[PDB]
Amino acid sequence: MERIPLSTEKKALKALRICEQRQMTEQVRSICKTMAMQSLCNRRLGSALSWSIRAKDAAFATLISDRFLKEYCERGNFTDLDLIDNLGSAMLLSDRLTFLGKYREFHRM
Amino acid sequence: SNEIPEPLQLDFFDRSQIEQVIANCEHKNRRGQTVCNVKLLHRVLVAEVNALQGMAAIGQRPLLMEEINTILQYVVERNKLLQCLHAKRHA
Amino acid sequence: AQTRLTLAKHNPSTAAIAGSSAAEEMVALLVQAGLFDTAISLCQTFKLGLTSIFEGLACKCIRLQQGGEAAQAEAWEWLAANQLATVITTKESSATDEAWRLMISYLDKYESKNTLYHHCIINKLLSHGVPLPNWLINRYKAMDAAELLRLYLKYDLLEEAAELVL
Amino acid sequence: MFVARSIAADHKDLIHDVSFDFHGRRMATCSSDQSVKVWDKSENGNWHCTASWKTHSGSVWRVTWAHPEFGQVLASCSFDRTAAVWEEIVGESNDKLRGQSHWVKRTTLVDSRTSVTDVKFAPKHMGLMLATCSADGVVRIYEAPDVMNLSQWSLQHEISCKLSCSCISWNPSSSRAHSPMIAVGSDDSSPNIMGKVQIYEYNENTRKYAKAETLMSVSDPVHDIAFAPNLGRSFHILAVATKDVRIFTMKPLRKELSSSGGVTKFEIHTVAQFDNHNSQVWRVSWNITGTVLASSGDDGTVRLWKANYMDNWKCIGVLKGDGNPVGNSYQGF
Amino acid sequence: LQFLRDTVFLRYRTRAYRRAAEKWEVAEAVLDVFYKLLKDYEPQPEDFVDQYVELQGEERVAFKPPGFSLMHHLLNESPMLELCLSLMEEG
Repeated sequence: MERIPLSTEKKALKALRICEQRQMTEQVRSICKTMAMQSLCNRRLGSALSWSIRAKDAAFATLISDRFLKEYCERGNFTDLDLIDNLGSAMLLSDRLTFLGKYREFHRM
Repeated sequence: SNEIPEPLQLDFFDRSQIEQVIANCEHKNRRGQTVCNVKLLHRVLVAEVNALQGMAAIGQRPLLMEEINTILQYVVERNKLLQCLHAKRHA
Repeated sequence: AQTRLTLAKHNPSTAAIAGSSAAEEMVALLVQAGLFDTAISLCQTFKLGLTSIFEGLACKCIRLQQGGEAAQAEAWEWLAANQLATVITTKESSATDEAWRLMISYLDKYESKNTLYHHCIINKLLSHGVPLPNWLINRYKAMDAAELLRLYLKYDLLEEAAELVL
Repeated sequence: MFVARSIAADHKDLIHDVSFDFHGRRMATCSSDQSVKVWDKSENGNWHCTASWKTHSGSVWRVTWAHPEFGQVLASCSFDRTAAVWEEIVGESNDKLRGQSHWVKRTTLVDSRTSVTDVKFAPKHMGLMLATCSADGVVRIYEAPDVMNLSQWSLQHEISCKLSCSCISWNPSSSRAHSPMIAVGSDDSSPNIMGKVQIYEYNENTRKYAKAETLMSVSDPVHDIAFAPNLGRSFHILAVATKDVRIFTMKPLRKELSSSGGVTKFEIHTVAQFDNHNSQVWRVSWNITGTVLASSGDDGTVRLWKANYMDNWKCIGVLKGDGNPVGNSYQGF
Repeated sequence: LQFLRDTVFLRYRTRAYRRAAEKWEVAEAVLDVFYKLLKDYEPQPEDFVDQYVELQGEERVAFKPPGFSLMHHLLNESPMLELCLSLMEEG
């Protein structure tokens, strides 16, 4: 299953369930990073945040943070501050992610 | 001397897992709580929470230290209430 | 004044010593404590040389290469304070790779005067007796050729110089 | 029952090799027409010509593919004393599947002056590296630290295995305390040269790639080597296709400290030494699971073996290139 | 250990000195180094078995630790403990 793609729903759900039951997250993170890069190719938000939460990565998180910062610099301001505020504001993932969240809330502050 | 403990904390790991590790490491000697050497248990827990590595988790060191201190205070309160409950029941 | 403040925050008992000491002594104390960035800033402010900081960094790198996971876990606390925000791959939790990237970033952001720091690091590594890393060997082979043969006579390396001149 | 014909493809000159993506669907060819063609086999049962474009001017030979999870790149080998990597860049976003896609040259593999042997990829574990080799005995390892810049190739390892390396196989780690292994089969064009197989390990005490063990048995010019897929075991299996059918097994003995410093005590046992081809073999390939072995020859004969129960390989499929395939034996499932 | 037990501990009592404080100083040194060695070394079951290791092509066995034989001789009958009791009686 590490060579064929996975575009289904229930199949991948059962696969992830049996993986988290057997306690093995190597290929889980390998597929999660691919899903995260596929979402970043279309510039997603909520799905990318959910994939980053499920993967507990770092390089892809820094990449999407830099992409969001570049988008904010190009647009002048930020308007999608509520699209990435559904999974956070408590679980400290990383320093740069916490800083991005605190800036997104400082906006409304 | 019955001090009310605090509920489960630390949203990173699992308090049940920490309790299971403590019960597997330290056995039961003369108290109900599975504990032997407090300093040795603290050092073992510090080594366990430090061996998790972490690239961008450098800022979580004070949080981990305060969590270890909270668990230590909880164990201290448990021992302080057990040493009073056992004596009261014996009397 | 800010260096004395940092020294007092590290240990509040040597205030008079930090006030009466010199810039070289302050740089040596910062290197021994684990503040390579602050030591480099002190040296660049006082218009000196980063030879002591580079020797300390080479000693720390040798310690990291010679020690097990315990050395990595003990030196991570001092290595993370040197701004390790490089653009590398994922799952890179190795103190050796972190120190390598730190040295690369230092060399890219502050070039040497006349490659004297390179000879200093080479001598520091030869004093311990650890072979040079492959990336640094390739970089030095691409950037020079003669000074390596001239410095090999200190450690008496015959076959290496033979294949080099060949 | 198979719709077999006598003609295929569209290359008029001598077609060299082909390749297919790990996810399927996408394929690529390399011939003597100095133009590579990429095909897309659809679900309807037909594979039309998706693209065709020039790449090299000196007879392109090999062709490698990578997984889309780390970047869809294509590294091909040629006889023009150089090699480059092609990429597939798409535009727009994701409104109607994928928009306009095109082949581009993001970077060109440097450090290529002689005949390039193999420049395939390497297992991840500690990072996705690229192994560049030639016909001189020097193997370079490049890494891509910048995920947004595919042209960066930092050189962090340069090993000199001497002789003239031809084939290079990798063996990943089975756990967190295992090191990757590298097998190198040379081809000095002289069977009188004793020693053609070299083993390299990732020593944690030196952080390099020193010579773990050697083998003075195989002296003939090695043509291809293939390791068995790791299944969480300590021993390993190797298939060496040179002039006959050779399959060896490497068993560990002392893989700890003190007793094994810079070298490892590994015993190599010849578990299969067959020669039913009455000629020579070219390349050898393993199945995706580790149960089927495929190889051909210079006389126009393809031999495919399968596993049994005693770690033995027997000829199951025999095909004649110039003639017609004889025999019929399909066990099934 | 044997050199310090026989050639030193079982020879300084027979040899003469310039003053009486020399024997007390050497006894202090011996007792201090013995206490430090006993604090540094801990009994483990992995050191009691004969482990096979390849040393220059020879498979040599693992020798017994010195502290094991020391405490075994102390539990049985030790001239070191005899002299310790003698100096205790003297004190």
